[PDB]
Amino acid sequence: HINLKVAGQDGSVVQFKIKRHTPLSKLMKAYCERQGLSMRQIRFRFDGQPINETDTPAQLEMEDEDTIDVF
Amino acid sequence: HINLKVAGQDGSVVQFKIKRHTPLSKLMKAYCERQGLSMRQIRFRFDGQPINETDTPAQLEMEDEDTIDVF
Amino acid sequence: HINLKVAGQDGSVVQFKIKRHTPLSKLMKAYCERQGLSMRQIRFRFDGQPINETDTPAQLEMEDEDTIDVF
Amino acid sequence: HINLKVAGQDGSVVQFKIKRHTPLSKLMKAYCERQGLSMRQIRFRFDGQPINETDTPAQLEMEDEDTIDVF
Repeated sequence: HINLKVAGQDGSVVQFKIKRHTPLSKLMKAYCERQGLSMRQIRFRFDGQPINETDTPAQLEMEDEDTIDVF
Repeated sequence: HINLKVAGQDGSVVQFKIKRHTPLSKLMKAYCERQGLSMRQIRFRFDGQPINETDTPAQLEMEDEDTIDVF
Repeated sequence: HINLKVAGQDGSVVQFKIKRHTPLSKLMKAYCERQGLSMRQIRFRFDGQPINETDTPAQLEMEDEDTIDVF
Repeated sequence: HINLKVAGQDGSVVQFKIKRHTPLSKLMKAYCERQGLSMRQIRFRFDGQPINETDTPAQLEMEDEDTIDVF
């Protein structure tokens, strides 16, 4: 796995573990579930790019300890 | 203290601090409390071994930044 | 940003990111929000000192990976 | 004080002065009062984030001549 941080605009940083070729939708759904949030209300970006349902960390060239931003 | 990660099957990683000779039941109860989960519904393992109420990190030979798995 | 840990007496460690000259009240309010807790019920300390509304990490001489204690 | 602009979707830009640790609710109420508008009908955002009653310009990392958006 690689470790990723999910950072909210409030400064919250939540941690996930994901394999490099696993879709990030696994993480996004988990984050929504754990944070009591809805995919209706939030969106995720990496390095300014929206993350789509089938994007994987490897396709987005993410590395251990990288941060995904939530808006 | 040593720092331990508690990893869910959804990829969530939550962090705890615990002293080496303190029972891990301290951590398990805290995790359930913070995650809104019940000891009825989940169980914790380290390196494939179930964690019992009085097991300590030292008895289970845990080290800083080790991961406990939740199922 | 610098990364700060917020540690509860139950051993929970939650992570925040904050800029050095931004008031820590940003973090305290976020922690309360994310943890479902109230500023009525809890207080935050760093190195034994209460944290006030306008105190910044730089004024309190905090560094990356320092811990704020909640009581 | 810092100077802030409040921009409507019609392109109107109205100016306020506020101290960095004063809640922005001071400004929001003033804007509603001066513009003949109601907090029922409008909401304020900064950099895509909703502004809450006790948020201060310092907590939201606002600077002189920044713009708050009204919707």
